[PDB]
Amino acid sequence: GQNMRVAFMPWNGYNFEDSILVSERVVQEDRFTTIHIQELACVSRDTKL
Amino acid sequence: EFDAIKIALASPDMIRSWSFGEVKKPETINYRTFKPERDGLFCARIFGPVKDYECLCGKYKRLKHRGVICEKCGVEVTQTKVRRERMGHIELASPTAHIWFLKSLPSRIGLLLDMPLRDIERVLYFESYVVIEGGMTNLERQQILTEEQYLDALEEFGDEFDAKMGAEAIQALLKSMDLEQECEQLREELNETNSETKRKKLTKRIKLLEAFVQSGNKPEWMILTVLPVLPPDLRPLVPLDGGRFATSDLNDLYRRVINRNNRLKRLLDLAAPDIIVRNEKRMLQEAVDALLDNGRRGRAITGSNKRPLKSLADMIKGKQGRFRQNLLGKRVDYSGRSVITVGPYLRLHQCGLPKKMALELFKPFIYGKLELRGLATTIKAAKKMVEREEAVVWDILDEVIREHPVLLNRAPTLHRLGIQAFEPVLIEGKAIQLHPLVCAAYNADFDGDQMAVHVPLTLEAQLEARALMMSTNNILSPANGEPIIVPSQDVVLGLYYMTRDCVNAKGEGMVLTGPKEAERLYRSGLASLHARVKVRITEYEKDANGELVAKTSLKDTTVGRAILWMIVPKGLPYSIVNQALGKKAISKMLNTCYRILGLKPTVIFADQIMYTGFAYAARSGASVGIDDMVIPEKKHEIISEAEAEVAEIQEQFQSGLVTAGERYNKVIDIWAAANDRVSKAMMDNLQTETVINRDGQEEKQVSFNSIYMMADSGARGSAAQIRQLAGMRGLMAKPDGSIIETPITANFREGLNVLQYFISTHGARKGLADTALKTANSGYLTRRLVDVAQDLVVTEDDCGTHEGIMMTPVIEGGDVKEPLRDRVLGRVTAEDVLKPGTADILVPRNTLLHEQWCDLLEENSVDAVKVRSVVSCDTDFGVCAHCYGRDLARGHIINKGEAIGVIAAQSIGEPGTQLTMRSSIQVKNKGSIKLSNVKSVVNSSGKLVITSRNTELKLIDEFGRTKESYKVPYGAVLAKGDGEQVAGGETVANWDPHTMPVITEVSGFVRFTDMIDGQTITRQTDELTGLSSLVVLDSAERTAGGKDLRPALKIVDAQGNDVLIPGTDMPAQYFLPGKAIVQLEDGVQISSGDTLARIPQITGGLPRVADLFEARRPKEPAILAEISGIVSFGKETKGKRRLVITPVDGSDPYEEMIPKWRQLNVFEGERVERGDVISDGPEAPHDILRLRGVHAVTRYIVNEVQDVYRLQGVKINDKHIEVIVRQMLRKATIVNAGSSDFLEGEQVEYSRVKIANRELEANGKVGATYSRDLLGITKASLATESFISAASFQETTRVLTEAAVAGKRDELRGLKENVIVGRLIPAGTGYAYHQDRMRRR
Amino acid sequence: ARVTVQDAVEKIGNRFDLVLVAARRARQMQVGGKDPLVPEENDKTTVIALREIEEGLINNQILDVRERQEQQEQEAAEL
Amino acid sequence: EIKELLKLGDLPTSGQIRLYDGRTGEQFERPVTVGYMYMLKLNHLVDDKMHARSTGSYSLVTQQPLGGKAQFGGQRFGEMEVWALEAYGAAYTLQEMLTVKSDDVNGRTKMYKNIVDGNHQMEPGMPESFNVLLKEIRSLGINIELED
Amino acid sequence: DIVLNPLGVPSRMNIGQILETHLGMAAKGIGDKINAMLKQQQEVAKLREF
DNA sequence: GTCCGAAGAGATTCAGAG
DNA sequence: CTCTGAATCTCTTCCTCGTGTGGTCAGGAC
RNA sequence: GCAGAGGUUCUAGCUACACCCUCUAUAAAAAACUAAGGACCACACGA
Ligand SMILES: [Mg+2]
Repeated sequence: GQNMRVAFMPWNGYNFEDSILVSERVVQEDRFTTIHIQELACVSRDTKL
Repeated sequence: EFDAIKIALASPDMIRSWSFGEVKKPETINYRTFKPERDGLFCARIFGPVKDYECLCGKYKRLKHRGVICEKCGVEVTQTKVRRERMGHIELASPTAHIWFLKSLPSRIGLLLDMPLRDIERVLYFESYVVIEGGMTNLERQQILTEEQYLDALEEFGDEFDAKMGAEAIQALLKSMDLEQECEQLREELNETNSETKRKKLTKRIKLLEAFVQSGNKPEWMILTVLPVLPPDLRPLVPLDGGRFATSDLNDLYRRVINRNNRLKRLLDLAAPDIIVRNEKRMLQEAVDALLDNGRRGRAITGSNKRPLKSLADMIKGKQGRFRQNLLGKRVDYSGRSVITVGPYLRLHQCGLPKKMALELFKPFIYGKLELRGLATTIKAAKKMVEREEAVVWDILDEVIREHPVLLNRAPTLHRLGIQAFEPVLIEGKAIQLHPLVCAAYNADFDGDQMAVHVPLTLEAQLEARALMMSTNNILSPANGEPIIVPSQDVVLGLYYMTRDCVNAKGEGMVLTGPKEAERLYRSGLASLHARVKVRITEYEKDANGELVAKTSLKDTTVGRAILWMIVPKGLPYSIVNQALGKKAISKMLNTCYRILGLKPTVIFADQIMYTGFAYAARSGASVGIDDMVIPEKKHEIISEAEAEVAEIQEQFQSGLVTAGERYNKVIDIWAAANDRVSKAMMDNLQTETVINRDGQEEKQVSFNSIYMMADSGARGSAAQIRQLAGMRGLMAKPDGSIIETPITANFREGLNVLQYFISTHGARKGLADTALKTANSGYLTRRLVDVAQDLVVTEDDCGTHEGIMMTPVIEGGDVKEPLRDRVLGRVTAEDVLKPGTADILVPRNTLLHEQWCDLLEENSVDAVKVRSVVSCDTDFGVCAHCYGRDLARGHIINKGEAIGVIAAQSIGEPGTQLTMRSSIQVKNKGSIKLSNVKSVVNSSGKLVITSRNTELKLIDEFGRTKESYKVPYGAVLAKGDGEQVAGGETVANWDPHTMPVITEVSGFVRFTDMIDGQTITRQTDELTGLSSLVVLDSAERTAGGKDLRPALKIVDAQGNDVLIPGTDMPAQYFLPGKAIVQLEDGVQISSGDTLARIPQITGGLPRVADLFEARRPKEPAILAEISGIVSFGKETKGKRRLVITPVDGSDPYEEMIPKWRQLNVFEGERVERGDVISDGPEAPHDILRLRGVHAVTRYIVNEVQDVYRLQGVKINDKHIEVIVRQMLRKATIVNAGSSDFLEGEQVEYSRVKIANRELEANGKVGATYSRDLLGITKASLATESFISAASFQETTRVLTEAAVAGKRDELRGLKENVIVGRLIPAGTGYAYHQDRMRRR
Repeated sequence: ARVTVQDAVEKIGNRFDLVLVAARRARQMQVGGKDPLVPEENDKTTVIALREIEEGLINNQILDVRERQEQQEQEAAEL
Repeated sequence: EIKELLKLGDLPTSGQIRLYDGRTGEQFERPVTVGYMYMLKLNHLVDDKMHARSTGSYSLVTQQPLGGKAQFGGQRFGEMEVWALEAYGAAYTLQEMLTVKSDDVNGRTKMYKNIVDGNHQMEPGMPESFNVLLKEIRSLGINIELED
Repeated sequence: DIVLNPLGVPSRMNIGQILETHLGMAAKGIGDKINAMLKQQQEVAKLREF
């Protein structure tokens, strides 16, 4: 993964039970963007006529 | 459309009636042409057409031609949906056996033909012949003979003797047998053959015969001669890739059956030799077996990928079968899923909802709104508009979700609080947002948890969701009166930080002009949040009939506490907020608001309390710094002391002074004491670490160390947890449980060594594996319980029965575990609950025990009320309202129509996750010494020794409340007499832990009558004093000489006569058991109450609850006597010892072969009572019920299961167990038919015989006598009159076969049955509909 | 909009009869031509039925009265 | 060692800073821990788990996704869900779920056409999965009849 | 950039993540200490000794 | 174009004792 | 000796959902 | 709009869940439009 500044305090319940509260700074600097490669197979079968 | 389900055996004529043709071609559809074969397992001609209103050929493609068979292709032009209803029959070349009857557990073919199942299999599978109409020859009609025997019998008689072979033979035997004549003859010999084993077997066979002749089905129909097929669409060819069209794992089974049948038909057409036709018919029978259930006999066939074929019984039984996967748990439309998160901005009746999935959910609603508003004209236009998600779609969606609740749902739902509803608010993102407070009920964890969301559609269903599902309507959990919407972990920490005090803070001692001024001060920073001040609050108490008083007064309080006074509605006192407000305090505050101001102010609370808790935990900055976890400087010194002590013990063992076990126990105890000292030092350093300046001198108070704040407040973390964090980790066990001699010295703040971490991992992995297996077994137990109590629905306002339960506070040796307050809260008094003074009806016999009444009971010295429990009810098909008291989830008595069975089974099974699965008598406090079932004997010394076995020492106070109780062992010496008032902290009794002393009732000389030296006794040497003490030899291990005579010790007077007990003519002879070390001689003067001899003297988790509710008799059960009288050893232990009971009034029929392997604490001369433990052990529930009544078995079972639950701290009210027990012993056993019609050995439903007796007593003809039979739930649910309910649960084959042969009929009247059939359930909003339906009928 | 149902159940105090009566009332107000006898505030038929109940105006016997009044008015124009 | 490394940098030894609030702009009392935890990012994203179905495919038993809810299939109102629903008394909601929302194809399409017209009626019908069970347990000689 | 929930530490006893947090803070302190004397140019001797 | 473990619970056998 | 009991074998059920990854499913001869 | 066919488009469109008009044996003045769809076992896991 990556590493970023972390502070342990209840911040208005958004991190209520176990939830993380990541800043918009993480998304803004493209910190955690992950490439996902999907595959779409397609075949050509011996159909009659 | 109907009201019942009929079951029978389809004769080989109604099979033809169903079947629209005979399948003759094993071929399915051709690979080349999709069109099915002429007469294959798929065939448009003898089934439905492939396409709607189109025949197989192109002759009648046009829909114009309707309902006309096409002449060109012989295929109808009906709609293709009919391909799911049409059937086809396989005309078997020879009859074949039905597996569901052959080699089955019910073994119907075995009872019916009165043959061994082995022999029936042998004849059917063609191993051996069976004879029919033997006649003159020695072979009867029921004999089984081998092939060589067949040749010999053919020699005996050429033709008159007949031995048909195979299934045809069984068919012929069934034909030759006549039910009615056989049934009455079997009744005749049942009346005479009194052998208990023969009685059981004959009752089984006669029950089968009677239920088979009275039901409209002949016995020939067991042997299926015409197999039907599934409709082709219910058994299709799915794919098109790879291997074009694969199979359904059933088409191949039917093809194999068809191929075997065709080959057998060809052989019969060619008259092949009898051996090869025998082989062909045998493998045809085997193929039919595989089709019926592939795996009931031998190697389950397989020709596709080396796995057993999914036979028809496979598709019905088990989880994967239709009953469970596809009927009770149908996947639903208008549903969605997403990992959930927390949103504080939401209210309590609200939940977040992604716009994407909300749009994907309410698409029909969006279409309807768009069509109404004119933004589109056709469903195509609306689909395009919503697929483009125009801005005109979003504001319409927010219009349609104005008041439309959605059912949020967690996947592993256990209690009914696991699926609530909310008004969804449209928000961005991909995650449903759940209110924090409603995560405690959901058990939501917000770590990637996914919750299903469901949308009610019909306005009745939306309204029902609003009235019942919505979270603001089910705040009170049905498990206990403790509210379930409780601030869980973060908001409570914030409140604790708010509502606290430090003796020095900015602006302390200021005087405030109201809580608003306190908020103004804090938000301006002038005064610290938890500074001490004096405010002017205005409490609003309600002393009138619903009106409030404006009581204004000053309160020495903290600014933070004053902040919360703007959050409470009027009707609460200030003392509810003037404290620290930890976790229990906040939960009690919510409960007090619910019980005072109602429900709406309580929801207002929940929401606002969450808001303030978050908003001030934010400003709290409740960090976790490592320096917030102070290491005790005392702890290192304590560790040095423990090391010195363990070194001393170890070096003592190095000299052999102590033993290995003694050294182990001593080191374990010293390390535990060191751990306790470390814990105490850690606390005494941590909970007061703040040493603050008190305007001058120095003062110390409760510390603000963030870890201690999060632990002490109850937010997150227990005292033991923080101890194992900061102080010692204590010790920890090996895999088995024996703990290590060397504990974990270090902790988690400082480093942890490698070996210590390995020892920790032992227990960590143990607990983790246990919790996974726990969730598995707990889910299974929850299903079992909810399927044994599914049909119990409250259906009457009152049963009108005085019978109840003598409910009392539980005292199992210790103090009170459940006081009478929370025990009978929310229940209904059974009889006239009086007060200590007699002739004073303190409580009427029909008044609900709510808060006021139970409070009045305590102050007026209550000890024993009677409550009309559900197990004491009498209404058939569900308990009454007053038999159940409050619903306990709402603030009133149960509504007539609730489904208390399901709610109770869930409330029992839900704490399964919280439930894990892997001396002297000294009095305590003030009170007297009273005993029941007591036989105290005053010895010559003046003390008290008791002969009674089940004598109970109870410490009743000066009022009558039994505060302490203690069991009294036999012969135990007591301090003071019965009823005597003792002091506190005093010892009152003790005994010899491994010695039951033979006490004396009248003093005098002793004579060793019937005591042969050497044989019956051994004058074994006294290796300490020399004077040999006699050891009474048991008749088993003794020699062959004295085995006839029994040991005895008879008292004699000055003349030598027989001294006897006053009242009983039998003399004062004290018989002896084996290994009885008697340290006396004959003629030794003893006292009245002196000792005479010396005789030497299991799971507590989820398996305990499973064993209880399964009614499993333990492997070592305590044996009790069903009749009161004198104990004796009748036979000379000839194989086993005997116990014969002789009551004075009644006769003395008794004989019990107690295994010669138990310490029978009861001697051989004592009048035991009906229901006394002659041996000792876990008392099985069956004999408990049959020897002490239903009101005793229910008390025992509820007490034990609650003890298992109270041990883990989970609170369950006893009604949720009493209803399970009522559904658990709803079966009776007839003891006398009387004027009714019930066989003796019959085991029929209790409600049925109760109704029969209640209708017979309307006349003078006597009814029937019964004994309620406690059945384990796993086969109490399987014994219900309804059959589909049992079929869904377990053993679908067994119950289906039993219903079929009996011709059983289902009169649904149940929750699961209606769920399967899909109509309204007769419990809830559909209860009125079902009561109207049963009113019309 | 509304949050709770206690003020509604308190007069229909079975908590199940409430569902049935408010459901049939919301039916007559949604598929029927009946207009809400309680003011509407951009609220769906369900909360409107609840509001009509809480105002002490719509109950089971009142619904039966309305049904038979409609029946009488229907059969009066058929004679 | 970690304390000395902290003190080498111009950082507090206690490891806690005084984080001023981002909104109120006021000091947080009880100074809070601040540091660089190495946070991962688990593969269990949400956009591959944000599922919802209005009405899509159906099976031989007329269950929507049957084997795999990945083919735009609805959630499974599982075995425990009907218990947790009938415990309340949601007969109408339960009847919805297991007859007209999932199984009764005639009733399902009728209620679809009903809902697209503002009306929210409902027709019980016979659960087609129950008809499948009926035909199966009737296809083995055990006669079953919806006798009235 | 991230605000964890403190109350997950005591119960879910993973106090290591706070040691990790403090050590990460010290590591970033070293990083920015050398960044300052590298952002504004300081000779190789001072940076090398630090 | 067409066709050949574990856990319990119950049903069922041995035995051993009258 | 035959029947209450000892054993013996055998059969059913074991959280409930998902994300998904795949693997699998009737020929040549007349 | 319920049993068929035709129409201006685009082979075919008769409510098939389905979209416009005509009549009961005859085919065109006319723009928005179209397809009813798919089973069983092993594995990585996740709450
Ligand atoms: Mg979780």
